[PDB]
Amino acid sequence: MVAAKKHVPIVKKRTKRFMRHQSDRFKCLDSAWRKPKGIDNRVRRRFKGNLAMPSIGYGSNKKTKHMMPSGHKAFLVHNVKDVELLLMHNRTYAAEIAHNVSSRKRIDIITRAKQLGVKVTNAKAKVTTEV
Amino acid sequence: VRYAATEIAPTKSARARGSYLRVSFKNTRETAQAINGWKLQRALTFLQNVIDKKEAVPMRRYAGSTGRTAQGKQWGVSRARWPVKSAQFLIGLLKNAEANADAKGLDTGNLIIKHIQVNQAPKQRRPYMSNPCHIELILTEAEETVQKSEAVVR
Amino acid sequence: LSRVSLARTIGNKLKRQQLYIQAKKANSRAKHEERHRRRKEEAKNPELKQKRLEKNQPASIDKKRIWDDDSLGAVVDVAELKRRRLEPDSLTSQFPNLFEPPPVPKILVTTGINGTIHKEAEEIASIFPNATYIRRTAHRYAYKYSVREIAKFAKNRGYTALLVVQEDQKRPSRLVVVHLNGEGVPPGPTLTYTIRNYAPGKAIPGHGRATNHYPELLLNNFKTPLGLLAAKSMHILFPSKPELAGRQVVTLHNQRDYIFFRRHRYVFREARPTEKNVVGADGKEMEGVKGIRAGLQEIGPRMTLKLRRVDKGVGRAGSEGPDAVKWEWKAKMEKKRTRFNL
Amino acid sequence: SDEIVWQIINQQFCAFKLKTTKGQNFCRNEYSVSGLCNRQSCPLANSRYATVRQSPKGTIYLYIKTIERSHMPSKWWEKIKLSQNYQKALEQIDQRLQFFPKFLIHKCKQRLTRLVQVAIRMRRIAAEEARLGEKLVPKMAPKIKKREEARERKALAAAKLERTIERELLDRLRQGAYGDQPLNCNPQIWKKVL
Amino acid sequence: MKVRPTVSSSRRKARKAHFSAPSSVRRVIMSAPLSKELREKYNVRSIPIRKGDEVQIVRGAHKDKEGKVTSVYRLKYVIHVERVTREKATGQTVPIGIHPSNVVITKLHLDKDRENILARIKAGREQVAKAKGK
Amino acid sequence: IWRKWHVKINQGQKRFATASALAASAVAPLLMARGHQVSTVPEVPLVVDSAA
RNA sequence: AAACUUUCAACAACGGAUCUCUUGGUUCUGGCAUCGAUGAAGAACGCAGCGAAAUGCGAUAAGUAAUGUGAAUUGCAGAAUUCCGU
RNA sequence: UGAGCCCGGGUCGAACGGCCUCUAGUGCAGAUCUUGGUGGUAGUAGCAAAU
RNA sequence: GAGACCGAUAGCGCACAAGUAGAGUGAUCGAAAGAUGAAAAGCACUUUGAAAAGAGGGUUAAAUAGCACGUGAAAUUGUUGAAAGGGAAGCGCUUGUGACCAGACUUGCGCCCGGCGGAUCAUCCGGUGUUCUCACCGGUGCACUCCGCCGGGCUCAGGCCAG
Ligand SMILES: [Zn+2]
Repeated sequence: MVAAKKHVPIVKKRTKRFMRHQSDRFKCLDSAWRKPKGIDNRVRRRFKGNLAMPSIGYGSNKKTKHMMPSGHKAFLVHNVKDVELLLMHNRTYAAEIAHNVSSRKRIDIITRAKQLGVKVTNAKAKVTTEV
Repeated sequence: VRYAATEIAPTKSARARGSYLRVSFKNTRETAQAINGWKLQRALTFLQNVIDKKEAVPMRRYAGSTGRTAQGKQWGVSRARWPVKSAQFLIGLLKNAEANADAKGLDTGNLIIKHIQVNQAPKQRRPYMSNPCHIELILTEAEETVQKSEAVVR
Repeated sequence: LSRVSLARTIGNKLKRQQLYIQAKKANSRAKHEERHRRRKEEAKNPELKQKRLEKNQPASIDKKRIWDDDSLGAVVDVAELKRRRLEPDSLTSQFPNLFEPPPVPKILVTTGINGTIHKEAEEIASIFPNATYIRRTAHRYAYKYSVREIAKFAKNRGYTALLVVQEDQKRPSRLVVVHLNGEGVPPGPTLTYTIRNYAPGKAIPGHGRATNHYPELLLNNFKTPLGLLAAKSMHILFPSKPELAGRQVVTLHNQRDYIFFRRHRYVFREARPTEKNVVGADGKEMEGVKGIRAGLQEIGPRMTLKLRRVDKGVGRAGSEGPDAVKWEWKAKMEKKRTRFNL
Repeated sequence: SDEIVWQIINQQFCAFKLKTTKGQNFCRNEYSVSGLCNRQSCPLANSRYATVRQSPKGTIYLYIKTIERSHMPSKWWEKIKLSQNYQKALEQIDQRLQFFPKFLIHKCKQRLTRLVQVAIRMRRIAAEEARLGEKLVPKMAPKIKKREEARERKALAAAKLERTIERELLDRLRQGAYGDQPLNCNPQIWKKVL
Repeated sequence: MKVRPTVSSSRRKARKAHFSAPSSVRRVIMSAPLSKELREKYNVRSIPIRKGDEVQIVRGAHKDKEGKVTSVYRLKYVIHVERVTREKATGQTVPIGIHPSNVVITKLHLDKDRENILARIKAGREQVAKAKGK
Repeated sequence: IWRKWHVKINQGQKRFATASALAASAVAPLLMARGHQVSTVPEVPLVVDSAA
């Protein structure tokens, strides 16, 4: 029994992002979603063949929210003391070393994570093996 | 994983650069694309013919309808011009690369234009504006394949 | 304008750039006129050209390299030390297995634990004749074997050296060479290199197959005692007498602590009328090889090696005594541009 | 004022809180049985509290906080050594945490269980790492990586490998390293050498 | 903490005052420590640098190097001491600038003024040491 | 400049909030929850004698 | 099949956004009261080795006297110019 | 769900981030918007003015 | 002397030659423009040729930091590579083909036997701090107890997808 905690199957209603209308045609419009406010916009009027709109019905199961495909919840660590906070939660959470953590501090985080039994999502970033 | 196609060894390639040259950018692009992938002695003789009005370069992308003649039959194009200054500036950079090859120890009869490229220069701050260009080119030797010997049984 | 910075003496941009353009135009015209005046003077009298060329010479880092004033850390020419004694014992004593004749070699190539560089490790195994590749782990959840265990295994089953190819971002990154030796002597030195620019033979334009013939070795530019250790270590891995019928050549050339590895297929052709004679070393043209060139075709991977550590046994865990490590690369021995450990 | 402390701790500020976006909050205080910030497991907002900790020497202790030694922060905790036998340590929790909230008893037993399990895991990792003989060293610094990328291009230019190989090959043709009647060269070119 | 109203704890004014100082004020800024023998001989912490002071460099890439000061370039806040030279492209050795805070004074160039300088420092160092003591 | 920078607070409310801040200082876990390293002092008000 | 056209990637350009910096501005507060016929504020002409800008100065002209400090100025050409010294 | 957020690879060189509160010159596709930069037109019109 | 102000399209028009350049008969109008590097160490020398340009070679930690100089976005452009194109492209749902890229459960505990070493084991002794009954040292040994360690044997436990 060395894995994530037993969870329900991970079901995602949608995998495609909600692209903003006319973001394909104009380079000044980002793909981040904006609600169209025109009274005759086909996306707002919900015609067929048009881009869908975000709604609360697309929301994910609460027992599966914020959960990685492995079944662990992401936990941003910055040092060794952040790893020891997952001593009681080694099967619910996984350690994510931050992008600002240096090379030698990642060594101490990786060594402590293996001892505590927590997963690391970024375990081969600035490190290499020596024989 | 995948590995990109490596560059030819610098002992086989000679480079030459021209930056901030006061020639039309569009005429240089059509002249450089005409001589791409050629032997150096072909390219030099061709450019002296464009100066002497004997041969013409094709206008494909930046093709203002200025010249149609029988000199387009060599390319299959209906648009062919005679850029004099574009040929003069490109000759001076091929002769620079041939000189760089000679100092490096290359075989000057077997150079080919492996790569040639024309980019836009900063616009000259004078309502009328010029269109200068950067030009880079790499001259490499022709590939030499040696004969493999028969495998030994053992 | 070689002694004054214009940015600190003129406080305005647009005045500074206007003066620097006027300086560049003036200096380019003044330089061109000087060389053209120098040309016709040298044409009318060719003697001052010969005087000028041997007094003006382009500087090189190789001619400016710092030596010390042989103990595996001493940056000293072993070749010059021998000539000065005429006007190495320490290396042979510390490493008696490497320095009578080596037997027929036999090479085992493995990767790191759970490697994904099998095609690259098979290309390293194809480099050395009588080399076999065995994957280290054999599936993801299997037994993790240590390099000490594999060294004992290959020693017992009659192998002569072990090569471990470490990986990073699914590219080969480190080459660990473990000398197993023979009979009762323990497993020998462990030389660890770093691979920086690996290019397979498939990606190389105008490439070729390698035949099954044994290549001759060209170990170039190896002068310090550490480099003679690296030259000798590569020599045991290759067979002593090369099969010269197949013209293949493995080249390990050192240029300022970078060992460039190439593999070619030569042909002794004549010279084309546009080709030049092969100007050899010391600036002078070579004698006896007039009009004769050696054509080359790259058949092997391009890779650059840089030696980082020499161990006494098999790795750090495997080297026991007070001299467990023999040479280590720190970045402080490259502070000066001109010092090369070689 | 145990509730009034909790309202300040929960809803104004607590220096031990770590708010994550994953639907749970964490307490960084070292004397907490669970890492989570809730009413049951906040040691500051519970005058009576218990916690299981592990010493650097390897000893596992049980800590006790009472309402009487509350104004004295240096004397907050009674430290009791827990047995190395797993069953006697579980019983030692039950006798010492008698008449406590059952949350504290149940989570101290879990904290005892995870501490012993990590210690066994710690000894199995160290035994395998000693056998494997492999350590994680940091990779190259970006300053050093830019340094040898710059000097490799200058060394590759200085090496001039193809001319160096050609010069060395024709040198060994002259000295007769290939012997009389060489297999490397055709006969009419070996005649040109002499 | 500052308490006097006539002193300003402003980064703008301080960097202005340092880089626009006249040559007399720049002299005090380019002051150097005395060596341990020289401290125990004259009871002086630090004096400004002259043109004839034998000095030892303790900071930078020219560490543990001794020499005599050749010039005091007060404009760029730097001094030139003997034999620490760097070759240009042409081979012309230009002197390398060292800050006076990166050196330590081994020998002084004494005259009447320098003795008066060092007597005034040991006057005040002893006067308050006596005042602190008794 | 005639934006209202200073605000008028009742003196009764100011004296209320000070007396509440006094009482919170006598409460032990509120000290270590603010950030103070209170793990060595032997009493939370921690009076020192005037003679010292 | 090339050319041309579209999309994407790598490298190379054009351009100066973003991040960081600030001998600048802006706003407040405090001590004090001082232009000119004894020629002001402003305008101009000159003065240096190379001075183009700016600054300083007035045929005693990048300055003289006196006082204080105590060994420079400096991008290049200075002196037998001065170092227990008006 | 989303506005958005975290990590890897490269570049890069000196400062920055989370929490809880306070504050505001705080979120852009439009305004024949302002300033800058850059296109097709187009190597076209035509060599007039300007350079 | 200061600031819960602005930080080079902002803040005075002006961080810099700024009431400057320049326009207007004149009254008046009035800009744009900061950042090499720690240090010019600002590329000596060889070599093409007429240049605000290259190829070598050197300086520097770094020159893809070379007075076009910190970082260097987008629009727009060139080369290389892949795919497509019978009078529009772009977009939504769903496959498929190819290319490149990633790597799935961290992959374990419990019994039995034998040896070895430790202790929280001896109504063993001495000491220290303390919340005054709890901890921590030092020296004893292995009758008992309990931990590890090594060498065997055994047990179950597990992640995803199918039938
Ligand atoms: Zn809490």
